[PDB]
Amino acid sequence: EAPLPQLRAYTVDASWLQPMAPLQVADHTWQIGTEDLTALLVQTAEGAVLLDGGMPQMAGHLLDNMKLRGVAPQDLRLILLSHAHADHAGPVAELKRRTGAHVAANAETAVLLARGGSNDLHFGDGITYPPASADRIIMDGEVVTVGGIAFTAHFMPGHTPGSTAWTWTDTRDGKPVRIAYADSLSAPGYQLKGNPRYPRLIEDYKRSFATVRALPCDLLLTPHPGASNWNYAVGSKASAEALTCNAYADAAEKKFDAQLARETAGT
Amino acid sequence: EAPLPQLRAYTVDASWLQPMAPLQVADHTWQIGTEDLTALLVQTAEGAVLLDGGMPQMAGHLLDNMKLRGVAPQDLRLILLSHAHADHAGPVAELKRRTGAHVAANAETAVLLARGGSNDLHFGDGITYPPASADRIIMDGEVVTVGGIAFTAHFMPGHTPGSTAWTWTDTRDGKPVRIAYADSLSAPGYQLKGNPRYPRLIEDYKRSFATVRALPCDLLLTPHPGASNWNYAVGSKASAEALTCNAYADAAEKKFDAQLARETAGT
Amino acid sequence: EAPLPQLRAYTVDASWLQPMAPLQVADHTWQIGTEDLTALLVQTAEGAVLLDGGMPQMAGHLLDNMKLRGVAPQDLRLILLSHAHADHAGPVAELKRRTGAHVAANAETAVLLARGGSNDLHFGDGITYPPASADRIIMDGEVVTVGGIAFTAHFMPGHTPGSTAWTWTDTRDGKPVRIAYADSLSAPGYQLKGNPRYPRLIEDYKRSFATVRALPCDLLLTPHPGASNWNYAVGSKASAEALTCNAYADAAEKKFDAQLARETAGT
Amino acid sequence: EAPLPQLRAYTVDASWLQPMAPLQVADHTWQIGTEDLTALLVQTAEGAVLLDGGMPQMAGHLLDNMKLRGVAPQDLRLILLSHAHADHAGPVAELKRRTGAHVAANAETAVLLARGGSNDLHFGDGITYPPASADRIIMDGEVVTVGGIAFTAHFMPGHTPGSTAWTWTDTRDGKPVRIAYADSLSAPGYQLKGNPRYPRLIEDYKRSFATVRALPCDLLLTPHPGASNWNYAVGSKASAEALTCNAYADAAEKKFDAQLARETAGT
Ligand SMILES: C[C@@H](O)[C@@H](C(=O)O)[C@H]1C[C@H](SCCNC=N)C(C(=O)O)=N1
Ligand SMILES: C[C@@H](O)[C@@H](C(=O)O)[C@H]1C[C@H](SCCNC=N)C(C(=O)O)=N1
Ligand SMILES: C[C@@H](O)[C@@H](C(=O)O)[C@H]1C[C@H](SCCNC=N)C(C(=O)O)=N1
Ligand SMILES: C[C@@H](O)[C@@H](C(=O)O)[C@H]1C[C@H](SCCNC=N)C(C(=O)O)=N1
Ligand SMILES: [Zn+2]
Ligand SMILES: [Zn+2]
Ligand SMILES: [Zn+2]
Ligand SMILES: [Zn+2]
Ligand SMILES: [Zn+2]
Ligand SMILES: [Zn+2]
Ligand SMILES: [Zn+2]
Ligand SMILES: [Zn+2]
Repeated sequence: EAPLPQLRAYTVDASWLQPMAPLQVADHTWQIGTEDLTALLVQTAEGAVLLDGGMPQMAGHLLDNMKLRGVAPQDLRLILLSHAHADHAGPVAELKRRTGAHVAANAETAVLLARGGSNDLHFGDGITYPPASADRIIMDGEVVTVGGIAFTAHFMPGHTPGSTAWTWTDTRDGKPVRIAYADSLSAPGYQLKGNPRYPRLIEDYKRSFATVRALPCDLLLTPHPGASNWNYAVGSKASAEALTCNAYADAAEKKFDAQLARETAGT
Repeated sequence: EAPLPQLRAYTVDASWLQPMAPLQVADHTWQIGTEDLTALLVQTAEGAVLLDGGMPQMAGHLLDNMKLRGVAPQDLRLILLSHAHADHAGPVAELKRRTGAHVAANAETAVLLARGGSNDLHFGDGITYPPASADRIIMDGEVVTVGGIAFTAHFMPGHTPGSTAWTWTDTRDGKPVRIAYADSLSAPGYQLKGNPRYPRLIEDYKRSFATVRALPCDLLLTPHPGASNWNYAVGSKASAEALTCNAYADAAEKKFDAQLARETAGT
Repeated sequence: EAPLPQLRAYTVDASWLQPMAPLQVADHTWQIGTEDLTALLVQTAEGAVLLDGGMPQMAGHLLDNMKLRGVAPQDLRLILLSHAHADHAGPVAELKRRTGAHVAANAETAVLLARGGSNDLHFGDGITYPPASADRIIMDGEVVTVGGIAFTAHFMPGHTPGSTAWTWTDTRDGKPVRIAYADSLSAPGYQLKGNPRYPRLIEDYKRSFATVRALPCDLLLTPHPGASNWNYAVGSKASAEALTCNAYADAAEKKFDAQLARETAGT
Repeated sequence: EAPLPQLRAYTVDASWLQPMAPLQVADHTWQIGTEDLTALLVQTAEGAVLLDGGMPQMAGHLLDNMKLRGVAPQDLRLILLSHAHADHAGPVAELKRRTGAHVAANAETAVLLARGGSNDLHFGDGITYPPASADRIIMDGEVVTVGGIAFTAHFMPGHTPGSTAWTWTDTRDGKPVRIAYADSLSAPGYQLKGNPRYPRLIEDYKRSFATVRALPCDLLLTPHPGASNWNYAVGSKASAEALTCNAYADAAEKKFDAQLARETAGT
């Protein structure tokens, strides 16, 4: 008779695991992840900040790219996160061990991070990663500063309860560039209506679309670059087709509304 | 020359520490705390629920009152909290050790509970208690059920980020009684405007007044009974002067608005 | 060019995942795991105790077997562990959520359990499971009692730093049966000499052999039943070939000594 | 009638809270705590290490002394601990928040640190401090290295289960100085025999005396300086009367043996 099933690993498209060399986004800001997963390094006079790490197996690659940018492991001061899913916060535990960086995150992200993504509201235990602890709990609108560069958190719950957009002002050609690293707005296979683990899910998504629309936003980036129409693999032309924050929110809301109607129609 | 100061203990008015016998609120619901701190025991066919415990030194008294109600330590199934301050969640750690109960709380309450109230947004380390872990993380509107009795969480952030109202329907004289255990709405010594640790504090308070106004509410109780005009010490007449949810929110908002104007005026 | 590798799942022999009906070990003690992974249910007048859960996907099966024994989910009071590896503590998180049980474990087991087995001294992140929190920290020789049945912890570090043997006295045919649930003594692929993550590994193993030899031991069981020569699949004859504690320790030490000499010889 | 008692604060002798200027112990090692509580700063080419912090209210003073030594808050890389009691690990949480340092500690110290000293085996909740998380779990004999300086952990359980001695080799006048920072060996008000929370307490103390005797030890320091006969307040003559490791262990064992006999005699 049938044995219980084997555990199944969280697998992803090859391009999500495809290393790339550092790609400059603005004067201090570099994409140092893979072709299809964002990991942003911001370099200051007093150390580096990392926003997202991608998948768990990307830890070594990120350190290699940091070294290419002149950042030794001990020079990484701070890790910030969009949300605590395996494909964005995957390597946080290993990075903390190997760099001495601290993690700052809101309470929702902190508790999910500390479970390693287990008991996810929608995924259960299917998509997990090594747990990590948040060292600083931040609140909506709170400013985290490293080397004079100020990062502001904007809560946009939905994709996870702790979903966060991070904004900061870099420069390029002597002009300020307000960067918005806006979190995911997808609801992949989620039950949207009457979800007992997330009763106000629809209300949170709706508010989060409005939050993204209003972000200070000269240049938008997203945890999955295709969501904001970036193409990291083409190098200097990677940002050419990037969406505004307005267009990113609009596309996400239209997709959400269609999914909601399909759920009412049983599919 | 001066040595560093001694540590100072969190002290409270004597009435907050004054034991009282169990006082029935509805058919299954009892106040079993002290004269001036609420701790509600709800007794079901499949075990008891405790909402708040008061101060840390109240653990033994609560167990005594539980025994008077026929509830042995192992019969306590679940602990719920208004918010994770020393005067309401004080004895949670000891109760968990001595009863085997689980704690359910939202992510904000969970992270503050696990710090024992340390690094409080407003109090720093001045008001602390033994840390405890939440066993179940709950979301806004989520229903927690014990022995058929359904408790619904309503987030009302402000007094703490994790502040929660809990509602449930008990009975009395054959009629349903919608009980609302609404959290504190005070801002004791808080900086309200431009607080770097709580940038959206005013917006959260304002939304929380509206949340309390709309709660299902035949009978209101509050962590400090005087806030809803209860007088536990008079026994059967204790509820006579109790406020509605509408009046509790209105009084709290007027107090908040006055405090905000005083803050603008430097006091 | 090559993408980074996909994550690989922890897979096991089919027999480790092969459900079995409850098999009585003594008057109150039942094997309720799979054919090749031990999970012991001890049933008292005041609730049940579970020693080990096996693999993460065994949670539902264990609850089914508990129901067959008359134990509802809420009747499980306590979970004890041999050691916090995925194949023995795998389902602890889910069991806690679904039963309200508490976990008691020593500090080493607690910290590994709370990492979900990640950053293992020998396995790294290769063999992980959903993290869980210990509710009671126990010390060497400490007695944990449920329904009058006393379980004593005997630390036997080596296989993991937190490896524990649990002993208790059951009955059979009116006579006492001193049961010893002794932890694993294997060192699967471990570096034994000069291991920077475990400098006293050899000394701990050597002491643990002596600890096992001296356990009160009328009947020995082990997390992998083949280690003590049990054959769960044959039912009433399952214990016939079981080893004494003396013989289990002797076999383990001889295997360890041979492995140590092979390590010196480069293999 | 009597209300429940007020919470009582952990108070200490004034000299434990008496700031002192940095006192050099060897070429890289400085006492930067108070007159009667040790806090050792070791300064390397790649950042500073702190061994113990003393009481919770010493955080600001330690940062002041670090600045006097040329160490900015961000230059503190690592915190090590003798044991996780309020008078030695008191300010760890605040130091981590303000410096970005990581904490390394064994599993026993980690779990007590994360409880803020609550549920102490002997003190209960009477002596607590803000909880902090360990970032690196270390094993007996494990080496932690910063800026080329190697610190070795030597477990000496007794005063707490996680009690640790730390050793390292500094220099003075061109000659190596093997420093031993040996933990406390007192048992203040402890029940020694048949303690249900610590059944092997006597055996652990006895082994720990032998451990201290065998430490590499040209210069001994202790968390309470009087325990090793230091007098921090006299400056350059502070080390003159310091005990050897042999004499520290001998004095502690004689005190322990006398206390044990007194316990048998009921006092
Ligand atoms: C665990 C999931 O959240 C993860 C997965 O499928 O593995 C993906 C699914 C959506 S959308 C990704 C669409 N791909 C490229 N744009 C998502 C996100 O929006 O962050 N991550
Ligand atoms: C730590 C503080 O939050 C605590 C204290 O002062 O000790 C009190 C202050 C306010 S209002 C209490 C007013 N007293 C009676 N109604 C408050 C609450 O609203 O929960 N608790
Ligand atoms: C993660 C490992 O610890 C696990 C595995 O290989 O998957 C096994 C290896 C050894 S020995 C098991 C031998 N099999 C049957 N007797 C072991 C144990 O002794 O607990 N578990
Ligand atoms: C909480 C206790 O551990 C603490 C206290 O009494 O406040 C002291 C008592 C002993 S011995 C201290 C003796 N004083 C000077 N040598 C001790 C130690 O050995 O670490 N700390
Ligand atoms: Zn995601
Ligand atoms: Zn994603
Ligand atoms: Zn409060
Ligand atoms: Zn209060
Ligand atoms: Zn194992
Ligand atoms: Zn195993
Ligand atoms: Zn101490
Ligand atoms: Zn001390």
